[PDB]
Amino acid sequence: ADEAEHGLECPNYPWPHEGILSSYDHASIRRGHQVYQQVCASCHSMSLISYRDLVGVAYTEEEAKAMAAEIEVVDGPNDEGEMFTRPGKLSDRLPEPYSNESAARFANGGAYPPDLSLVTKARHNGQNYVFALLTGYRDPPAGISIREGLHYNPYFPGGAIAMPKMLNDEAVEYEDGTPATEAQMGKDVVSFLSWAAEPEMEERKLMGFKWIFLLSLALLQAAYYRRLKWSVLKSRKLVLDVVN
Amino acid sequence: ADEAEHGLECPNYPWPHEGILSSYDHASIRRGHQVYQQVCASCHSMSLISYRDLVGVAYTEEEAKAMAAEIEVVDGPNDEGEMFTRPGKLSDRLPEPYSNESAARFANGGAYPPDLSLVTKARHNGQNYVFALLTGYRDPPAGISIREGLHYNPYFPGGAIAMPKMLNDEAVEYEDGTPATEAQMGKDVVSFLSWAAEPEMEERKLMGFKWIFLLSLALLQAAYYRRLKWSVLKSRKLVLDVVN
Amino acid sequence: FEGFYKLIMRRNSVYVTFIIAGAFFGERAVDYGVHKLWERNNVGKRYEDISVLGQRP
Amino acid sequence: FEGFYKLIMRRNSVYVTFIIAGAFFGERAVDYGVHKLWERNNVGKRYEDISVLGQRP
Amino acid sequence: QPVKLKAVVYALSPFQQKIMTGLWKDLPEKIHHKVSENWISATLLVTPVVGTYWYAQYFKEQEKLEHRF
Amino acid sequence: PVKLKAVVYALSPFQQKIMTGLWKDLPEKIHHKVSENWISATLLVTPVVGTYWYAQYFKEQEKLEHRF
Amino acid sequence: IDIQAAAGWGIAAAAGAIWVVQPFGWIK
Amino acid sequence: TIDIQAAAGWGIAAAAGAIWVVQPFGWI
Ligand code: HEM
Ligand code: HEM
Repeated sequence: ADEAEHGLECPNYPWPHEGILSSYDHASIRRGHQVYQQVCASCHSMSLISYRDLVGVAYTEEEAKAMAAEIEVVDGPNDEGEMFTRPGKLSDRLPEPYSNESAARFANGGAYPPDLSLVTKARHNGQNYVFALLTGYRDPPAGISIREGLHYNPYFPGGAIAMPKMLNDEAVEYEDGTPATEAQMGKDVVSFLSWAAEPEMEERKLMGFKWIFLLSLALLQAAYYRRLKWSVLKSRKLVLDVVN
Repeated sequence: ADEAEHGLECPNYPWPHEGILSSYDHASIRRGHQVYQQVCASCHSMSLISYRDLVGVAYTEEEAKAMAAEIEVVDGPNDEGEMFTRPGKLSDRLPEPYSNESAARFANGGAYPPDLSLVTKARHNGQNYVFALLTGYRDPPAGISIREGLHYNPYFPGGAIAMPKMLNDEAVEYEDGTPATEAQMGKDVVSFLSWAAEPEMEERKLMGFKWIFLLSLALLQAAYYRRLKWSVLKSRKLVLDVVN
Repeated sequence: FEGFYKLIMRRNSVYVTFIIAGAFFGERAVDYGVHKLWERNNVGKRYEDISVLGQRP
Repeated sequence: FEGFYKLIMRRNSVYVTFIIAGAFFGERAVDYGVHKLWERNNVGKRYEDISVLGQRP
Repeated sequence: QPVKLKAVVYALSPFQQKIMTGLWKDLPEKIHHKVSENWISATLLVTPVVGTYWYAQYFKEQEKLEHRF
Repeated sequence: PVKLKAVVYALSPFQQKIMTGLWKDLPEKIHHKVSENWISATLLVTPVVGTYWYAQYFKEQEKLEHRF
Repeated sequence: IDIQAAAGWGIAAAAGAIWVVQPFGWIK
Repeated sequence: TIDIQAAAGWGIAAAAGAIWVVQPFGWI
């Protein structure tokens, strides 16, 4: 109606990658990727991410290879002219849960689980939005009823989301030994999603600091150079006959 | 040596559409389409041609509407996310005989029957070559043996072709009643293939005759204009003092 | 006769109108003449000359 | 600064090589320093600092 | 068309003058000048923006409270 | 600017015939074109024609010798 | 000379519009 | 006898520039 139409505004969380010299927490990326492939991946696609993308970020070369071999990728045609199956390689994109958008809607009550490769860039205040939405399932306010098949989430615009609560406690088991609470998995999966939206952030930030510092030095020299050239004009003494 | 490598040259035939003011023979185009449907289409695709292209050229709208409806085209996905089939519409292209190129080769001894949409434009002396090759299956010269699966054809380069002779008498039943001899069907099909490669020939030819006639008249006016403007200069009498 | 004639060579606006009208009619006359000769040279080869036109089965 | 002037600024060809060398060496010095600040500001958050790195079953 | 001028101009070499210290010379008087000449201009630019923005937040707040049961 | 002393008489373009001079003195025009340009025409046509007929002759001998 | 020329060019422009755009059928 | 010195000094500038734009330390 009035306030539910946009939803409830998300807070500002202190993400470890926030700050002009702050990088991603790579341990939280690897942890958040396990949350994706164990909770998210059954309904959400990440079609922009390849298995080689994780090498040097969260997984080693061998780890990412064994990861891709675990999945079955279509290929062909063979010399006889049929489509076959092969183990995934590092060049292969992360697999799709459904065959097309209509299949996704048929499996999810007519609603489409959006692709999560750019979701933190595709929403306003996106990293905080995704965290607040996932951890923000609760009971609706008095006098608000939710259609069966929908769940109340004040952070969703309109307050009725086709996503069910997916971040129940201990929904995942971590490899390092971190208690996988709802808030812990919510933090880790957003670190993973944020890196997926902007994998160039670390190189971008190292470039920005380096050159803004250098261009600042050139600006001081640019000012001195301009003032050196103009000094003969600015300090000149001009004598003229006129008075008024 | 090299004589077989290039192939026997194709003679020149008096095609009814040859000539600066000659149209296609539309009755032959419609007959050559029937030859395509019943002989060529088993293994040749014409993927640049659609059923709506035949309307106004060789078939009426209802004729081509019916013809599309007898074929099945993969459509979808439906609301459940699954592919289905439906009778073809005018906008549908001509059906492919094979799923992919590898499947086409596997069904033809490893040789690929090329797409026939632009064949008359894709071979040197295209119309005469396609007619001569279709009607040029004869016994090899003495001293020449053809490996199994191939057929001798002097117009085909090298001499050994993988396409069997398929233009045989009475291979097609013509609605108009003309005898479906080998030469008749070879002439009609090349007429259809000529139109399929160059469907704009008639409009292009009518524009050429009109505009070259108009541009020639503009050349006469331009010649008069130049000479009229330059006449004051070309007829002038120049008197100087010099001699040698 | 003389009225249009005198106006053409005395006012450039009338002459430009005359050019536009002559371009329009001269273009259509040639297109009509070209198509008549195209029809005379292609008797029997038109889509409307197909005997079986309309009976596909 | 006149002793420096006598060796490098006297000829433009040398002074140009001085600017190319300083562009090279200055750029490398800033590269190392910015990277050292990034390492010192992000302790434990790197890919080499993943404890279970290499141990995925 | 050239002008016809009569004037005497004395100039000193750039390498005989201080280049940068003039930027922070009599700094307080510079700020005094900038605020003195331009306070009317700054008011005609800042007041409508801030005033219209403040009213819009004031409108939206009240309208949000009237629709609340 | 060059200092030039000359007298020029010119006639209005609307007082002379514009096109008949194209076909005037034609035998002179054809004679002049041939008599001045036959060496130029020979130096351009002979090497392109001599090379072409030689290549055709060579291909005919090469084809026949490879036969049986 | 000022109104006559204006009507003459206005006629030329209208004929030119009918010549470039040929809406023979929009006379409804 | 300076043109030979200006040539030698501009070749050094050219060589330093080439090593600077392309930095083939991995290839040396
Ligand atoms: C931790 C696991 C998951 C995460 C992080 C995740 C993330 C997201 C995000 C970011 C959205 C976008 C919401 C928006 O557009 O504002 C979304 C929507 C949605 N998700 Fe997921 N998802 C997860 C698991 C699932 C699962 C397991 C399902 C199905 C069983 C699912 C079904 C949906 C649907 C249907 C929507 C759209 C709902 C609507 O627009 O009304 N999601 N999810
Ligand atoms: C009237 C019917 C057909 C016509 C007009 C036709 C036309 C052609 C043309 C123009 C070519 C290309 C020749 C070249 O490469 O220069 C070709 C090749 C070929 N055709 Fe057809 N075709 C017809 C029917 C068929 C049929 C019925 C088959 C198989 C049953 C077939 C199989 C092939 C194959 C395998 C080739 C490749 C030959 C090679 O590459 O050696 N064609 N055909």
